[PDB]
Amino acid sequence: EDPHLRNRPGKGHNYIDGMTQEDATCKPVTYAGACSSFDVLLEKGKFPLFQSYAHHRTLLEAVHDTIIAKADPPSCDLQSAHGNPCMKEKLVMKTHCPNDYQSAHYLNNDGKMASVKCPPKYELTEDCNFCRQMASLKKGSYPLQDLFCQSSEDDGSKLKTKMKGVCEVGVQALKKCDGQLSTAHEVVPFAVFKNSKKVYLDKLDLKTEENLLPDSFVCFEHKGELKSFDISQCPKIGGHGSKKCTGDAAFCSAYECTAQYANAYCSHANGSGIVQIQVSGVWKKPLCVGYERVVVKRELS
Amino acid sequence: DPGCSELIQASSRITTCSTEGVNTKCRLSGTALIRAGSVGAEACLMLKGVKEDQTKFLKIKTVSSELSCREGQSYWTGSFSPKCLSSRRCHLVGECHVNRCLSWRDNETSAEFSFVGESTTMRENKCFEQCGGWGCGCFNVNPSCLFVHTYLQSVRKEALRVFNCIDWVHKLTLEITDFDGSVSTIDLGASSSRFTNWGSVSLSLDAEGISGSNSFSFIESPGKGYAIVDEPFSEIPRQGFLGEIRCNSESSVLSAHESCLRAPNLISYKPMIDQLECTTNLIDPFVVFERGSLPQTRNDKTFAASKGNRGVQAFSKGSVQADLTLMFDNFEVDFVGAAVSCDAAFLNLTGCYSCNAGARVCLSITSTGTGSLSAHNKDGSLHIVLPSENGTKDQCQILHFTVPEVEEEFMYSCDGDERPLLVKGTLIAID
Amino acid sequence: FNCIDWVHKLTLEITDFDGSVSTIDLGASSSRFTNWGSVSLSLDAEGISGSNSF
Repeated sequence: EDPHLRNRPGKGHNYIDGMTQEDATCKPVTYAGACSSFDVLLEKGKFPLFQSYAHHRTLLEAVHDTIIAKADPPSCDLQSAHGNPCMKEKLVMKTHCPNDYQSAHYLNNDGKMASVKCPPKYELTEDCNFCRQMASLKKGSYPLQDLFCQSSEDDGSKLKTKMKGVCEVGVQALKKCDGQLSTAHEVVPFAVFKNSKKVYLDKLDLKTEENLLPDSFVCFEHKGELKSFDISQCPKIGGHGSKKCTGDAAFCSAYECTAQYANAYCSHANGSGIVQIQVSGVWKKPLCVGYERVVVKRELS
Repeated sequence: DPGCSELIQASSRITTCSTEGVNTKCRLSGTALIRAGSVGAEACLMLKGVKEDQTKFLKIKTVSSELSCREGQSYWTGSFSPKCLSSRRCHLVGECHVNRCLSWRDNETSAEFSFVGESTTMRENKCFEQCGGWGCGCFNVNPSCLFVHTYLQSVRKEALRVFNCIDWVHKLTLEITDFDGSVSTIDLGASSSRFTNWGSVSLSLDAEGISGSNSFSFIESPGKGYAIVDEPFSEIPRQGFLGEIRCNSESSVLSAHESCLRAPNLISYKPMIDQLECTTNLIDPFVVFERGSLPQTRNDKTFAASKGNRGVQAFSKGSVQADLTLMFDNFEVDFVGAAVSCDAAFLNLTGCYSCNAGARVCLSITSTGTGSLSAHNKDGSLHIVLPSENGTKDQCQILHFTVPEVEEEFMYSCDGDERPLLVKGTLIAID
Repeated sequence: FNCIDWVHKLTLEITDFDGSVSTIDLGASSSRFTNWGSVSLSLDAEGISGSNSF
């Protein structure tokens, strides 16, 4: 109902240091926005979690919204094998690398934002570890993990991964395991708070709290391809001033509808609001819960 | 005043330690068996590590004894009153024929009532024959028809969930106290298991149980009290018995949704040329709900409602005979502090003697660091272990005695040196 | 026709607060529709049994 999952609430910017080709068609992200870093997010059979949480931010959008910090360096190189601060975490992972791509961004352990970059015109490999030679090359990157973004400022840096029964799972090494063990390549849920580390979890208990917030109401420019418009310029309840705006039932019930006086038609977001999680038995508001296929070491002796 | 009631010894086979940076941590991974406490008591568990200063306790507080019933087959029922809608149509006019009113299906909507649309509620379509001619409002001698589109509606404001109890499960609301200091509250019934932060716990040996409960049904009301009906559970809905129109949720009853089941032919129609009266003769569940409401005296048990979670329970007057199975599913524990000195005091000595509950003692421990207080008698037959935190706290556990006038001097030690301590109290003879 | 069950029917009228009088009926545990709520019967009375042979 109401296929308005393409509109990006708030800013909605998908730009990173390196991919300067999609700069003209990347800020902002409207209905007619063309970019390989965002088109693969809405594809079927690849990113199911982003399709479930369509009315939410991404990684780059969270970086531009002063939520997720940037690493140093934020964009590494995979050409020369002289060593770079990025392979230590990339080798332990195992993600697929599609063809015709040069960069691959993911979430690091320090809670910042690290990514790689392939020099033109050399593309990446099937695993994304190294870079090989070169159809047409894309102008963006590819999200290696299946995470999202949201507006949250909850504190939670003095924490630690509390997963009993396993040894060295993910990146955090709790204790050594030299005796009997069994490792594989499974997925482990994790959540990064404000200025914290990648704290892994066992089970996922998400809960979206629907509330009348400006970040849960999309809107486009009304005229006689649709263009996005800022929804924060609409009036409140019982008011008819400033920038006029109209909607359907939810937007008309929350705010006002001036009909002909409005210059932009608003709508309701198909499932949006505040998303919670159950970490350490305490209700906390994370930033972007994602999945990844890393090395999971269990305990047997 | 109420304190611990069971104190056993922990084996060192399922307990190991490891020193990593002047801070030796413990690692518990094994199965333990502890006796369940009485109503309003605790159940500590003294633990010793690889050193001489680590002392962790595992207290299990028992709230009371509950006798809940296990559910299996349930349904949502309620009162309903249909609304009859009539529309007489003459013969040879549209669909007014002699073969369309007799062989009329109960799921097809006629053209006279097709303006409403495909509704998602309980409804039926009946075709009744009516006389024609100029005496009833027609211009032909052929018999006319009467299209009836009666749909079920809800006239009440709440709903009732009629269920049954195939077996009474003796549950015990326990307040598990973790080793670090966290407090968790769970419940163990018959043989159910609950997951915690230090592992899992489940009920072992049971005794209190009631057999033969399929001949009694219960009624749950969201927000109101409970009830009981002296009849077996209704499986197949039929006429002449409580349970004609049923549903599956509260929305299917408050809105009379078509997702619920009902008995065939329940709306009694009274055709009167042009008038219509479609009523039902279903049993009102509120009459039995207000007739047999709790409290109710059945056999030798007092049936009452719950106080924590939702569900029907029961009150018993017998003894409490149960066993608790403690399981450690690889839990990590550490003890940064050590053993320091501290002063103790006396509070109150209650309980009984020569019984299962024993005698509960009250001691006021006032220390400045985090450790554990160790106390013992003279002959070396009774040991007392209690934690010591920064401040004045009140602790205590069970103390076995064979005299109603307990008067024996104890010797407590917070770190090494002993100190005198005299306790007293009057007990009562109980089993 | 025949009779399979004897329903305790009571012809009861309802005098509203304004002055309007509506005459209805109640059988066994049936309900009706008025201009102010719903009337119903909670308990029947007597009950003739055995009428399939008439």
